[PDB]
Amino acid sequence: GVEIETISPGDGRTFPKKGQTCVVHYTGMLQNGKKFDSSRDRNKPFKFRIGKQEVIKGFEEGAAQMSLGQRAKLTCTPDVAYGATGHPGVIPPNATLIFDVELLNLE
Amino acid sequence: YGESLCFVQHVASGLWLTYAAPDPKALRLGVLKKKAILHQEGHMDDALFLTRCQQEESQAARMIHSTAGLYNQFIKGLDSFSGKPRGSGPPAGPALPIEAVILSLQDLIGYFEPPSEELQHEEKQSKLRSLRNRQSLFQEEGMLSLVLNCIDRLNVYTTAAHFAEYAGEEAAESWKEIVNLLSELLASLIRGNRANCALFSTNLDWVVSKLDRLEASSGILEVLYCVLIESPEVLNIIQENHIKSIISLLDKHGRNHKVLDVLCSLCVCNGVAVRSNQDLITENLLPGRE
Amino acid sequence: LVYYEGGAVCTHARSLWRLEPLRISWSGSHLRWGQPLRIRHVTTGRYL
Amino acid sequence: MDILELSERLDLQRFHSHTLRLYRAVCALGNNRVAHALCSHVDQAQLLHALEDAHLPGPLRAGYYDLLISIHLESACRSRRSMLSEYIVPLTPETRAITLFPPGRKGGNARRHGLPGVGVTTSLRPPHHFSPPCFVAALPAAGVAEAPARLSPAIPLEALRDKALRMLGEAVRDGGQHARDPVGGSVEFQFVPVLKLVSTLLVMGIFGDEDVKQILKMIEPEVFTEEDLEEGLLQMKLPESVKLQMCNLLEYFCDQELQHRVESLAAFAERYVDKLQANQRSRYALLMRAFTMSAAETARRTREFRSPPQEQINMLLHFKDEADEEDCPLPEDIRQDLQDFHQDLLAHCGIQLEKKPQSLQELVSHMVVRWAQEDYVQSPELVRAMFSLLHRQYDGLGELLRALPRAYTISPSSVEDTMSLLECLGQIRSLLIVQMGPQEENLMIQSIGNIMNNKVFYQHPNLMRALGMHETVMEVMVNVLGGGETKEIRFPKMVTSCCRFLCYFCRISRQNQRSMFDHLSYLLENSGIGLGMQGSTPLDVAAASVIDNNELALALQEQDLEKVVSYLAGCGLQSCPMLLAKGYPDIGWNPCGGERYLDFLRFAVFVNGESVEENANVVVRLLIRKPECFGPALRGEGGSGLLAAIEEAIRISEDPARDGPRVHLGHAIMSFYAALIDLLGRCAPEMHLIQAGKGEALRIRAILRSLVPLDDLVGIISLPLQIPTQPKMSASFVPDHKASMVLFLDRVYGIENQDFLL
Amino acid sequence: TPLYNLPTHRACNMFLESYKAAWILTEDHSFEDRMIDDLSKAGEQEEEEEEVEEKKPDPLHQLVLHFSRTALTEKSKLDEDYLYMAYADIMAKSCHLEEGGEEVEVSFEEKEMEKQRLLYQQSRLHTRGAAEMVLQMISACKGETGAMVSSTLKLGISILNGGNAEVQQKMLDYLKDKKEVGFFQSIQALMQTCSVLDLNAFERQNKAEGLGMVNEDGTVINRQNGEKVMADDEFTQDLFRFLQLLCEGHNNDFQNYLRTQTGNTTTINIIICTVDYLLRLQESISDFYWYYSGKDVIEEQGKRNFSKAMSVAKQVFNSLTEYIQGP
Repeated sequence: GVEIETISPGDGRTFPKKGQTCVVHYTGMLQNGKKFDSSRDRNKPFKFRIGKQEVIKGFEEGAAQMSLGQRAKLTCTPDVAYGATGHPGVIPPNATLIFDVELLNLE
Repeated sequence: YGESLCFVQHVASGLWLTYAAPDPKALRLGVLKKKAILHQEGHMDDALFLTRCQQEESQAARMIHSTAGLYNQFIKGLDSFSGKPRGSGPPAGPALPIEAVILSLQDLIGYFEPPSEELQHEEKQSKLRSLRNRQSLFQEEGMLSLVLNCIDRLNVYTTAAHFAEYAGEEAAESWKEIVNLLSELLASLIRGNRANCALFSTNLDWVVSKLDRLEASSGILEVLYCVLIESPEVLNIIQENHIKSIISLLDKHGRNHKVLDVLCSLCVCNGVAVRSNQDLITENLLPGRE
Repeated sequence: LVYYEGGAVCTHARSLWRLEPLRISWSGSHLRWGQPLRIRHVTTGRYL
Repeated sequence: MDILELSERLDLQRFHSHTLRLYRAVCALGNNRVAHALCSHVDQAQLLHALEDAHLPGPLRAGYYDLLISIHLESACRSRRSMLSEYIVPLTPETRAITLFPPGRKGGNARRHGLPGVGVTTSLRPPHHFSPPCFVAALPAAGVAEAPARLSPAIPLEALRDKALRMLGEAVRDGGQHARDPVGGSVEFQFVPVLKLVSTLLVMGIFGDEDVKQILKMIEPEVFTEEDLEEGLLQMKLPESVKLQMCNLLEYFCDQELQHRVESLAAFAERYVDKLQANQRSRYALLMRAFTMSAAETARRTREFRSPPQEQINMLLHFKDEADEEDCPLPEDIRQDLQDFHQDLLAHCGIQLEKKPQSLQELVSHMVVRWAQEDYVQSPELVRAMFSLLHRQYDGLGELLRALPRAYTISPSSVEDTMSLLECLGQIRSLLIVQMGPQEENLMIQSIGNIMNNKVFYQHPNLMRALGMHETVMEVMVNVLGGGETKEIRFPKMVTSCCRFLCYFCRISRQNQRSMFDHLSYLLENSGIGLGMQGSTPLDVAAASVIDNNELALALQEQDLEKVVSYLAGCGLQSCPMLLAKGYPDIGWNPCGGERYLDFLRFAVFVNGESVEENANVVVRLLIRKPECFGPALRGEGGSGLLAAIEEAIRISEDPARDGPRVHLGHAIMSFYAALIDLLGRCAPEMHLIQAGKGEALRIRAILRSLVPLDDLVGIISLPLQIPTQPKMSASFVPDHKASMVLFLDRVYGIENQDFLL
Repeated sequence: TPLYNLPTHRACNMFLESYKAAWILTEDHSFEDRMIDDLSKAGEQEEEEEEVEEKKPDPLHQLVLHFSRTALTEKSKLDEDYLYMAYADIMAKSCHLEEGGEEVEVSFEEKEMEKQRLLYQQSRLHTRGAAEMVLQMISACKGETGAMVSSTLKLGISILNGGNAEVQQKMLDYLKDKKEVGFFQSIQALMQTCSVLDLNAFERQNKAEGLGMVNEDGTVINRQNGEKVMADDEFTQDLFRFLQLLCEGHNNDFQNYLRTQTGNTTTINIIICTVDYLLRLQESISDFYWYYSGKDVIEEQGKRNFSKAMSVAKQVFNSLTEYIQGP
């Protein structure tokens, strides 16, 4: 489903818990493609609460498998991601998505 | 002129020509055509008077007659050897009038050339009105059907050098010039006038299908550009496959700003948006990114 | 065929006729009543 | 490759700038879904760095600035500009504080007028409600459900405000140095798009009071508070394209001056009418204490009360404005204050009663004249904009007088509901421009539903007559109705919703029907419809306009009446093909289509329980000819009378085999003839006024009695009807439609002795 | 119903209406002359000068040429153009100032001086630049009775007043040069739609006036009785006034052209059409006499209506005279 490749520095113990906000600094990247979305250039943390089921399954799954401070290289499959028809006008059909996240989230 | 109230008959019989209106209900409720079959004594209201025509229309009518005769001879020639394999030799007796047709196409595109924008306003408007009138006079009697038939007959071949055999080896070089000049001549007709493109909007499928060959060069492309500029009512008819054909043209013939202007004109109607073609072109073009 | 059509065709190039008198010499003279002549549809090249 | 190689970029930048044309095109008027998609290809940081840079080729600089406008700022600017031509003023203490007097200097009417736009507006207008962009949110699993898709992509506006103030000053200062390498390769490329941005942000109205004061600074140091040196932008020589944008900026300032003027007028109005009404209370009370009854005192006391508020306010103010022939019922004290206010208003305008105007009004007049001296122009748009600006200044009374009809004040309490009304109206106006489709249909009904059932639409019909909302609803209706072909009925639900709203709008007040009467010729032209769809129709609203007026009925032209009966002629011939597709086999007539037209013809005549002679006369002359159809039964060529046709209809009613498998042909024929005699009986000549002597009544009554002679009504009314306790539907036979026959007998024939006995 | 104890917000809406009708709509403009003077006086700045005899248009000339360029565009129906109403009225009132702005018998010197300061005002306005501007848009207005024709005609009356032989030369030479057939067709279409004495509409309106019932204190919103019966007094008078002032001076060249165009394909012969309008008016007014013949005393409203019709009849008679005054 999700196969992260984490990076060492950070706490590495405080996992996310259900029904709480999760700050991120995600920067999208298409598989053998280009950047399409990012928040570092936009300068906004993009707060979101886990449990309400509003973000994509792969992103929350990758966030579940990590903890505070640690960077990671998230990977997502087309079925988990948009890849049945695709997000219209930006992502093509049958996509495979990549993300990498840093955070200073509260819990 | 103006006040004659004259009558006309044969020199031999002296039998006056007049309408009679013998028609049934069907023509009576429909068109007001009155077949002026002649009979004894005519009718009391057979008086006629004369109105002279200006210089331009008579000249234009004569050019129409000459071009129609030449292009009909051309069509007859092309149809003569269309369905006929032929070996090493001449195709038939009457060869085509290649040089005359080329000079005709050059002079006709020169004739319909628009006026210089640098010229003063009033005379420019007058020349514009004259050009619009001349386009209407040409299009009413025809000359889009002849040009369409000619280019369709020519485009059965694809090589432009080899497979165009039945015309003759002498016509190997002339084919590219003929098709390019014919496309430019069609562009010269369709420019400006609303009525011409309004009539020509039916052939959207024909023109967009024709955009699949180097001989079908950018002349027809800018014809489509003019059609979309001048006849916005056709914009609703457009479907997804036409957009795919246009994008295929952009990929196949390299980068070109003219196609970009074509798509931009295609996007928005006369002061009105169109969400359908907007979403279609946005889906097809952008997210691939290649 | 020939028909007495309405005013829509008045501006068009369909109703054009050429008055060709018989003899070549001085064809463009002042026409008179009862003069023999010929009618020529210039657009089609035909004769009534 | 950087956005920079100008030798190599000569071919490439042509293509790239034209691709930006495509980007702005697909971000068309009133689209946001595509705009959110385009934010990926061009993000915020790329855009902002394009704003700051000053090494671009120049066409790209214009393109990138314009792309910023196209994505984010287009939607809000268009909507707010549409609502900018309204001047609703809520009543508040903050409203009352506003005045023409400048704040911090006595006698400021002699001095300058303050500054334009610095003052608080407190005008009723809605917010924008942007939404931020993202591409990591789950799509809506359910259907569209007429959702808004997106509001618009968001940007931090404070950054843009502080930025846009900056390089304008830098560009003006660099121009003051008078260099020879303008940004983008030309001066006009430098100054056009930056001024385009700041011009749009003025329409946003998101500039501080100090910010607009600052922006007023570098135009020229002339419009300056009392409290190289960055010489004025206007003083510089600069080309025509930039001059057009300067006209746009000055037009915004003139609109702000006008809005401040009318706002202060409303502020004066509240205090003045309050003290005036208190004086009216005290004067009536003084009469009550010491009335001392006499004929003259009764004349004055009666004229105070019996006259309506219209003539009371009109007379009260008419007496005030006079050349000493006042005859004022009120004292001189209030009149002095009103004359001072009027003189202050006229002093604010150009009417006063070296080359240092020290005011906007004189400044721009000298400026446009100075532009007209040198550089004989060639842009037509610049000419129209310039002279439009010039005439507006000196005819301030004309501008004011043109603006006041659409001005309208309201309470403090009802401001919240007006947000629902105005934002729904903005949705309607925004959706007007787009070509029609299924999604916006469902969305459009939501706006119509909320505004129709708001609450505030019930009240204040003068405000509803303002804003052109009835014209707007008509404008959307004509588009779907337009096309000309019979198959131009695509999306046949907006017609029902529009007609329902218009029907309810006519009933609110009489003057609304007067406003709607002007389109009445057009509505009946399209009255030919399917004739049987549920809900309202164009013909129904056309009848609803003139239902209870008693003057609009007189105003009907003969051309209107002949059209509907010309349609009625075809009803007898045609067989109603919609019901042929339904399943009903074949009938020569069209009773269903005829009944609706006859209903509208009914509403012409019985206005307030009377019968207007003129319309009735034209109707009876026309009714002889075109209702010669409906077979030979009533034509007289046959002989099957009304009793014969009704008995035949009853035979079909009990026998469903003859008719096809809501609508029943027998009940339809019953209803059609009952409605027809309802019209014919109703349009008798008066009751007894003109019948006792005038000849027109006798002629009309004689022809009326001939067509439907006596000894046929008595048979039809005497016929039985199935009377169950088992029950039968009313959609087979009706007793009220039996009573429709009685209305003919009461007005036309009368009864002497024996008809009563029978 | 008492004015007091009303809503406080309602009285503001009442107050602005009465104040709009009380102080506003008062003749305090006093700026019509200043526009034409200011625009035309500054032909060039004191420092500004080409110094090669290449004179360029003035501000006013540019303003006129913009409208003339707009009129020449190919179109079916002309736009509303609310801007044009302003400058049309502003231009027309300038020459109106001499004749209208200014018992005792005036001196010969004062009267001749009053004839002067009008040809100069007319020459400031339209002898150069706007002679054919007015004539063009009449041809553009093919058959509409809208405000285009009204405002344009009012300017046309203002410039031609006194006879203005220069202006007649300019107008006639332009119209003869272009062969612009259609202008006289536009005049014919305008003339056919003129109002006459309709007795049926008058009787219906008399019943409406008799129905004096109030409606929310709004009885007089459409109880005018003048806008219903004629509706065209100003426009009809101005139209025939323009035809009078074209040939006020005994030209016998413009009159012949008006009778019958030579170079144009079709001739309208407006002088006969005026007789047709007069004949229609004769039948209408004659029928009105029969309606009031049995009645002894005439109503006040009836005499007022009949006086309005009589004034229009007078203007057509004078305009008819000027076609034949001078042999």
